[PDB]
Amino acid sequence: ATVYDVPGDLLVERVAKALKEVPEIKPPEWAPFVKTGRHKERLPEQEDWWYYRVASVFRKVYIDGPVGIERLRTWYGGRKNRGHAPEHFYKAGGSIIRKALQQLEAAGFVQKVPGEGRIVTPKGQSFLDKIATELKKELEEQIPELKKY
Amino acid sequence: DEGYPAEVIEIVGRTGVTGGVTQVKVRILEGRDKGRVIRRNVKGPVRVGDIVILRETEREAREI
Amino acid sequence: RVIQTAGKRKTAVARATIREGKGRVRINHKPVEIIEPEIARFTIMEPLILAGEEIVSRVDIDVKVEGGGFMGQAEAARVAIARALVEWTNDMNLKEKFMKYDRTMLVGDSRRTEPHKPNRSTKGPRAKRQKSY
Amino acid sequence: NFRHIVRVAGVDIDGHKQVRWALTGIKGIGINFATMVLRVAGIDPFMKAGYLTDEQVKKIEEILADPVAHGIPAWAVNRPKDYETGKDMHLITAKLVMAWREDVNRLRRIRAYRGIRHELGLPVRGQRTRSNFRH
Amino acid sequence: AKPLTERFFIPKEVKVMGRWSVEDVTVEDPSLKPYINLDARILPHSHGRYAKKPFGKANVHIVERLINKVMRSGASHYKAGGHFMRREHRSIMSKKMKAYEVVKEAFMIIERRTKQNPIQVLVKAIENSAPREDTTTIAFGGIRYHMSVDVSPLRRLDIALKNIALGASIKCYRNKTTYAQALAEEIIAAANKDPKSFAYSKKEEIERIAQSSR
Amino acid sequence: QKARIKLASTNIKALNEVTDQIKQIAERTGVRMSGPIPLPTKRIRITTRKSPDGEGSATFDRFELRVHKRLVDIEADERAMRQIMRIRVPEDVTIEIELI
RNA sequence: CGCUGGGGAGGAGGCACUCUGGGGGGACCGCCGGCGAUAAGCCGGAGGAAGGAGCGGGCGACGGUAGGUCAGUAUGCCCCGAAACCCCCGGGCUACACGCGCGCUACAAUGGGCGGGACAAUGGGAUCCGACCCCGAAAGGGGAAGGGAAUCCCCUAAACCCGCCCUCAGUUCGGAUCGCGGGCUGCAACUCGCCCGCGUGAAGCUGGAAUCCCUAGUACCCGCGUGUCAUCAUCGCGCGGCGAAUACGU
Repeated sequence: ATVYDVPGDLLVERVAKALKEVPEIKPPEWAPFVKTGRHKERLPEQEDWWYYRVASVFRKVYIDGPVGIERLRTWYGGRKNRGHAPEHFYKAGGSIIRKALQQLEAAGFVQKVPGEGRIVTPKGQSFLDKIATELKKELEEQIPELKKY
Repeated sequence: DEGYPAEVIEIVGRTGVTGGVTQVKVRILEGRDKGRVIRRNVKGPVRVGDIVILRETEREAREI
Repeated sequence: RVIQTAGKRKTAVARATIREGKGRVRINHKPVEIIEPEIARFTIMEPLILAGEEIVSRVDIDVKVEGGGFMGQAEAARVAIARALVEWTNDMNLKEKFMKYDRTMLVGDSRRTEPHKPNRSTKGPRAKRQKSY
Repeated sequence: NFRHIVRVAGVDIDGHKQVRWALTGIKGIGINFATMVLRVAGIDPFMKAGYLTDEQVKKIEEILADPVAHGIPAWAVNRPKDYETGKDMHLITAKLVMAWREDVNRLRRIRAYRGIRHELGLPVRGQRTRSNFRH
Repeated sequence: AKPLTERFFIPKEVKVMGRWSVEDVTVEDPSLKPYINLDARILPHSHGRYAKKPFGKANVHIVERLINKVMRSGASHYKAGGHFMRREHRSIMSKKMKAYEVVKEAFMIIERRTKQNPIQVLVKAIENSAPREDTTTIAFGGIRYHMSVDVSPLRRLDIALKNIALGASIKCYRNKTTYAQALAEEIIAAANKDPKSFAYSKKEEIERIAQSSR
Repeated sequence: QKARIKLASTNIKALNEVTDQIKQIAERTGVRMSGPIPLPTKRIRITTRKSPDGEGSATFDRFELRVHKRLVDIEADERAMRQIMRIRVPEDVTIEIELI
């Protein structure tokens, strides 16, 4: 019924499938020629990765809002194979996250607090709870102990 | 080959050059010699009441 | 009524609340039935399976955990839940069952780390550099 | 319908493989640049090569010829700001080796530290040679 | 991909991992009966306890023992199968998650193939891999002999489990075969007395040497 | 109006002295107080090497300076402020006062 | 928000739970059967958050080692005193046929990659930490709240779980070495600095004789502050997360 009652990966898939019917969310010019982080070597192996990215950003804003573009940069980082040198954690880049948040605002799913992160609007809060109610109505057929929630 | 049970009764002491062996007294409870307590070396942690499997029933061991 | 309770484990504290209800158990906003992984899920569910059906079917439980890894959190939560169940039911039968099964359910663990010493400080107090001769 | 050895410019590749890895066999073309080429060409990089029509082969080679005109970004290219033309450009196979050689030779001609090191066969990027670099 | 009905499992009774019974099992070896723990439980995880107490190895479940013997990194400073198996970063050391999953898939394959209970199968395997005899070096008058000495029921188990896990680690080194499948093969062979079992091989080798030195 | 006093020192006895003094001066008069409130202790650690040369195994020397802190709010009544500023504080204690 | 019962954010207002830091209790072979000697103590067993100097540390004697330090300060004799004193401006300690010590990275599946889900602690911060917003593909650039340390920042750590591709191959292992390009710190980056993007793709397929570290929240494995610091950590001192195997001896 609510976001906190279903698994995140499933929810993100079921939300990214719908993010495409929304037209204000489109990949930019440089999406195919770009790597998702200094901490990476090869490019994403999917053609529709932008929408998964923006769904994840939506849901992280929901959960941990108000949140700005450094905590998400940290959550989208990892350890870099540096060769003969040993491994260290490194942060991602700050154009993908920013363009995603701008497009979400254009669609009206998030708003910026003046000086404190960024948050969800009521319709942005409706979208996810709808999708989660659907996914839960589905899972309750396989996990018959999910009804009480 | 199927051995013969033997119940431990008394720990005598530790033997061996390194100290990983233990001389012990055992009584038989299944075979041609049920009774006939004997002395036998034993490798590993052991405690009284335990029960061991013996392949040879006549190979009584040395004292210490 | 309401009963509050606590539970500890290495660099981890859990606070639990219990009352009358339907049978729901949330650990930090997400239900137990979908906790991951399974090795951390069985740890939390053990007392709810031991207690039984007619006892848990009529209680709603809530837990908030903070600090120290998924295993620490799960154990702290199991401890809190068991203490709260006993405080709420008042059954020495349940107490003895839990203590037979595992006594740390109600008598928590008391082990923290040991500080390190100056030969290989990162590795630990008793790991040391390799000598040469 | 299926082939076992396709022939992109000069070089031959393994049709039993995916295209992004089969194109990795042309010196000057990695996995990332291969992915970019295939995306600007309109081809799934997960299809087993061999199902590659001369249509697609010709398109890929014309791409490789002039990448910055088809929109390959100038930064994602082998040789930006060439010495005597500007003209951020790309080089594969037979052209590449000659560029390396000509660069090192012009370093040698002006009697520079890097060219002298290239001659003697020693390191060039500031490493320490007392305990390692043993033949 | 696992189905959801297995990715999200919820036990309804007190059975090992919530799936397999432990009361129908049996043991006919009296020397080991009191050292094989078959208590009805769900999660076989003891967080290090029962280790500093000398005989704490008798209150732990054989399944947890096998799991902690599975948490291996090949063999160092000695050799098994004719090679050093040194990994150093790719090993499941301090990963009971992965060890649990391995033993789970193993018992799955065993139940699928044998049509019996994997714990009963494991008990018979441990029996048929339990050595009753070994060697040692005793001294009198200042010379070194080589004698045959009986082994205790607490060390028999240790060697059996160690050898099973070694055979598993061996059948999987740089081959298409997996750790779980190799462990299942090892257990089946040890139970059915097939020389393909590192464990049965080692047992017969030990007893042979000892009978010789007798 | 309220006044907030912060106290820091390497000695617990001076802190207890000042606390007792202001607590009693505020009690004998009619003023609702606050505290004493303990804040966490600040530890300055320094690990150095003993030998002045290189030779010899490495034996390290760990020095520590602990600093204890206290906080109070006193409500800054008519005479309370002027009778509290008239305190005889040792010179091993750092006392500051802020009006809110 | 569904099936109407459940679920979150402010704010008042409270300290109950958590936590912080002051004082105090509690465990002593004390009770219970042996052995020894009727003593000293050891061993069962009981009871007990914890048992047998509870656990981890600090302080380390009379003296020796002609052990190391005059290149940390202090200090006697000789020596330079217009130099061997005191400043600047450029080079070197980074030079390389080789022999050794300590480590890092690997030689695969007990895994590589891409995409998504998670959970810490210790410590530090003035021309210092910098949230939040905006440019740039990335490295990085321009504004700037708050903070003089339970108030703000550095800080959503990694190993781990899920789904797809690779399926025992010098490879989607490995990642040195070289080329073209873009930037920071600094009075000055060739000699001789760190970082980024695209290409190139070297030995290595588990290791002889020998040898080292470790007894419980310990070792193995995973990453994190800090010390040095105008920049630069494969190092030192510490921090936590996951977590065993064997012996209770000679």
